[PDB]
Amino acid sequence: LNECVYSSDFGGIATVKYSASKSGKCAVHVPSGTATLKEAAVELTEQGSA
Amino acid sequence: DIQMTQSPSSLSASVGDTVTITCRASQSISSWLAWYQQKPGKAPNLLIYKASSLQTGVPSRFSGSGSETHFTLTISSLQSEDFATYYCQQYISRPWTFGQGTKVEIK
Amino acid sequence: QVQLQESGPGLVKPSETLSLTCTVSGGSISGYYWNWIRQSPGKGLEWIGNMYDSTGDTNYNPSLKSRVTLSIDTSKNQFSMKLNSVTAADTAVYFCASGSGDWFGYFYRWGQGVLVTVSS
Repeated sequence: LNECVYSSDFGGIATVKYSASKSGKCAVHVPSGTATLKEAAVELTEQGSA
Repeated sequence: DIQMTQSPSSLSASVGDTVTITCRASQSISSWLAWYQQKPGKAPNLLIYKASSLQTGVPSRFSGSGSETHFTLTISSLQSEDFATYYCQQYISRPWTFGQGTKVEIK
Repeated sequence: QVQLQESGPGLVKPSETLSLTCTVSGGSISGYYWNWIRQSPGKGLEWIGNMYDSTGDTNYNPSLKSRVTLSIDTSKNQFSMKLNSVTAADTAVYFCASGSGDWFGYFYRWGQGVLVTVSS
């Protein structure tokens, strides 16, 4: 969590460092009521950050 | 580093032609010079090691000579499978270096 | 005698670190030198550096020394290349072979090469 603001809007930011098997696009979610995400899917390029 | 100067950079030849490629080292390397062949999209292949030793599996139409600073790769009669880029290389005086390459194309 | 295989091709972002592994099969890495050489498509061969199998000492191309790390992994019979702060000038086919010199036959085996493209 490179930034977190406990707020009504999406005040929380988190970076995921990834090492993907092949570049493309795929979804992201939180199986819990703790956090609600603004975006549904992200794009990935080999190994990097999103 | 030891600078390797290959000559000529480009050559046009026909099947059956005798081809000579020269390699000059910036300082003496005794007999420690290798010759490689490389085709597009492929890895280099060792042809000659230590200036005059023919690598096993390499046809005898390939021969190497020279010592000190001047070296020669001779192809006695060029075959169709011999059109490629050729590189010299010295494993001597920090560090090991290659010539710029000689492209042998079909006339 | 010896077979070498570079890890797979792909993208590295500018300023980030290029990382490659060479796996040796049918032979050990307990002798000789183990080398990386690159070729920018269309152009010539550039020696990157070597690691000496018996004692692990490294020697690097002076123009790359500040950015290059070589290492040996006995547990997988592999050796590796790390190249930091890449730019588009580092796009090339990277080969892993027994370059530099060996105590009985070196550079007789050249990895088929793997293309690394440095791209945003």
